[PDB]
Amino acid sequence: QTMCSQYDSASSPPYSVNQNLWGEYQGTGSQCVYVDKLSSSGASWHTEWTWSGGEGTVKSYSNSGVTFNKKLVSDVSSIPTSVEWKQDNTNVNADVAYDLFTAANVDHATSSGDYELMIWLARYGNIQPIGKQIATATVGGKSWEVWYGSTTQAGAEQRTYSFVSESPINSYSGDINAFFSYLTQNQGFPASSQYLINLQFGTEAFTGGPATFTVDNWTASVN
Repeated sequence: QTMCSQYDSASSPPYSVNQNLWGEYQGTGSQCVYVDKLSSSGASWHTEWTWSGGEGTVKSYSNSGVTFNKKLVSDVSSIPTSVEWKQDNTNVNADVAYDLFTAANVDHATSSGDYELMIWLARYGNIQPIGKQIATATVGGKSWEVWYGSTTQAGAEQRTYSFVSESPINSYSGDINAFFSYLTQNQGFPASSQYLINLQFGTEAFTGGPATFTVDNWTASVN
């Protein structure tokens, strides 16, 4: 499947590959997502993009996602995931990251939440997470810079926690629940009153290109 319009999705329950150019009007360029292999066991895809203008603003977040029974973070047993990706052309402003949202209302829209947990496997150019660094933590046998900041739009505030690796991690696997556990015990995260409502992985593109982001394989589950 080749997807080049603003919003498109291809799915094979529980996996999906999504073209999402939500910040398209902030600049000039083009981007398509190509499904390489999509089945109930995992997703393989790539995206080629070129964006100019609106420096510092995200133009898109093409990604692969997984559907699951939404539940309280405190009730989550494990969130196993694995991925292998590659970036062709690093002279760009972009990041490679997992994006998870939680909300006090299980019926909350999945495009945002009360809290957002981001796990950056790579950072390119001059971009940086929202807020400021508040710690460095060891999660899953790896060291991460812990960033925290908030944003407000249309009357709703979103608190974002970002775990950033020092250098690119192209092959990664682990239990994402370990990050929630850290937040619950070390940053007062309200795990017993927040529902996990979305889990995605992809690349946020700001400016630069032509560039190609490739996901050789991606798996994820919420138990």
